Amino acid sequence: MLLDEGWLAEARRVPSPHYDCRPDDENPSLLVVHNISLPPGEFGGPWIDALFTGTIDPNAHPYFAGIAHLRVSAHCLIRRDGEIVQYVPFDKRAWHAGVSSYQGRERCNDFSIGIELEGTDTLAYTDAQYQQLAAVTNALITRYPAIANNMTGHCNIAPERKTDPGPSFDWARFRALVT
Ligand SMILES: C[C@H](N)C(=O)N[C@H](CCC(=O)N[C@@H](CCC[C@@H](N)C(=O)O)C(=O)O)C(=O)O
Ligand SMILES: CC(=O)N[C@H]1[C@@H]2OC[C@@H](O2)[C@@H](O)[C@@H]1O[C@@H](C)C(=O)O
Ligand SMILES: [Zn+2]
Repeated sequence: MLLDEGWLAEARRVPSPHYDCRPDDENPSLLVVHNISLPPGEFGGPWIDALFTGTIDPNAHPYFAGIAHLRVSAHCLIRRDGEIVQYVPFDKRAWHAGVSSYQGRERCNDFSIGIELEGTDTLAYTDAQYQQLAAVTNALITRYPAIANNMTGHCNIAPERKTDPGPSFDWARFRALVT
């Protein structure tokens, strides 16, 4: 698949107010794999889109009140059925990493692209998600060659704060699909 001005040519575009500029409009060089599910352990809601666009109803589930105060986003979500949703163009800074460090460099939001897999640390991701994650990643690598050398989990850049994408994320299968 192709990239069009920072947007996946093939994705549902859900443009989020939750983004700003990368410092000096630097090119991203790191892919951070995440997972997300809202409410925890459940799939298919509107809640992920709502969280990443700042419109979530704090009252729709006991879990939501707590994260309503957050200001977060990711570049893309890949749903259980493989559907790709993009909230932030890749050249812009999404708010997905939080306090983090990679190879000595902090504030990974600055130089990373965040892709969220709908799922949990302990449940297998779907065949569609691996296929689609790979297609997106291959596209990103074409545009930003350094990503080929720099793919990581949120848990690796924020250890003992974050666990996503967890043991369930099969790095071997994923890497085999990439470039
Ligand atoms: C969606 C993502 N996976 C997420 O929820 N994780 C959050 C990611 C949170 C995150 O990036 N905050 C940013 C800033 C948040 C908003 C701020 N720029 C603004 O203008 O309002 C940071 O620390 O620079 C986590 O790890 O704490
Ligand atoms: C424990 C945690 O920090 N919060 C979960 C929760 O679910 C939605 C929102 O709040 C998201 O920030 C999140 O994280 C994970 C798994 C992630 O960063 O991918
Ligand atoms: Zn994460």
